[PDB]
Amino acid sequence: QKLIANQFNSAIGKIQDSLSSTASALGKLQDVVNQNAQALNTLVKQLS
Amino acid sequence: FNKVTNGLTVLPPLLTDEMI
Amino acid sequence: PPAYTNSFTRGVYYPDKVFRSSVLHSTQDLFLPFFSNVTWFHAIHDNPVLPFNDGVYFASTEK
Amino acid sequence: LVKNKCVNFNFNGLTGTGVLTESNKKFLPFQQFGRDIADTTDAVRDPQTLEILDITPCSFGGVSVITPGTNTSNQVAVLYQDVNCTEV
Ligand SMILES: *[C@@H]1O[C@H](CO)[C@@H](O[C@@H]2O[C@H](CO)[C@@H](O)[C@H](O)[C@H]2NC(C)=O)[C@H](O)[C@H]1NC(C)=O
Ligand SMILES: *[C@@H]1O[C@H](CO)[C@@H](O)[C@H](O)[C@H]1NC(C)=O
Ligand SMILES: *[C@@H]1O[C@H](CO)[C@@H](O)[C@H](O)[C@H]1NC(C)=O
Ligand SMILES: *[C@@H]1O[C@H](CO)[C@@H](O)[C@H](O)[C@H]1NC(C)=O
Repeated sequence: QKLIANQFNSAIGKIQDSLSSTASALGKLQDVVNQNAQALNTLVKQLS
Repeated sequence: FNKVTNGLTVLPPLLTDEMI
Repeated sequence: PPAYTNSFTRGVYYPDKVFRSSVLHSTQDLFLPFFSNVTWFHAIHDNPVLPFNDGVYFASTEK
Repeated sequence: LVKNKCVNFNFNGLTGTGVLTESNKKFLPFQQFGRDIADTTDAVRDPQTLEILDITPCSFGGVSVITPGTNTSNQVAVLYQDVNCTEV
C-alpha cells in the first residue's frame, strides 16, 4: 500500500510539469478554439 | 486555464465555470 | 564605378493614414526589396542623372 | 460633436456609425484612423481638435421570449441579450 501511494503521488506531480512548462499538451482543445476564431475572421473579412 | 488562449455574438454557456 | 552595399532592412514607410495596434497587416505596395544592392555615391574630386523607374529611394549620412 | 449617443458620423470622409467616446490610446501624429484585427475602423483622431475618440457598435443583440406554455399563461418575460439596462 505505501509504495503504491508514492508511485501514485509522484505520478500526480509530474502531470503538473507535463503541463506547466508545456502548452502543446492541450493541442486538441487549443485547436477547436482556433478553428472557431479562424472561421469568424475569415467570415468577417468577407464583409470587405 | 492558463494554457488556453455585425451581429456576431457569443452566447454564454448555460453552465458556467463555477458550476462546471 | 559605383560600388554597392547591402540595402539591409531599410525602406519601410507607412502606406496609409490608418493607425492600428499590435496587428500584423499585409499589404502589397511599392517597397525596397530587402537586402538589395544600393548604388552608392560620394562627394569627391558624383551626381549623374538616374532614371525614376517605378519610384526611388534615397538617403544620406551626414555631419 | 456628441459623445455617448449613437450617431452616424463622418470624419475627413471616413463614414461610420457608433458611440463616440474619449480614449486613452495614443497615435503617431501622422496617423489618422485606428483599426483592429478584423479591419474594423475603430479609433479616430478628431480632425479639428486633435484627440483620440473611439467608436463602438450601437447595441444590436436579439430579443427573446421566456414563457411558460400558452396553455398555462399569457404572461411572458423578455430577455434582451447582452445590453446594459438603459435603452429599453
Ligand atoms: C518495484 O518497483 C518499484 C518502482 O518501480 C520500486 O520502488 C523503488 O525502489 C527503489 C529501490 O529498490 C527506491 O530507491 C525507490 O525510491 C522506489 N520507488 C519509490 C517511488 O519509492 C520497488 O523497490 C520495486 N520492488 C521490487 C521488489 O522490485
Ligand atoms: C550585389 O553585389 C554583389 C557584388 O557586387 C553581387 O555579387 C550581387 O549579385 C549583387 N546583387 C544585386 C541584387 O545587385
Ligand atoms: C393543456 O391544455 C388542455 C386544454 O386547455 C388542458 O386540459 C391541459 O391540462 C393543459 N396542459 C397542462 C400541462 O396543463
Ligand atoms: C451599465 O451602465 C452604467 C452606466 O452608468 C455603468 O456604470 C455600468 O458599469 C454598466 N453595466 C454593464 C453591465 O454594462
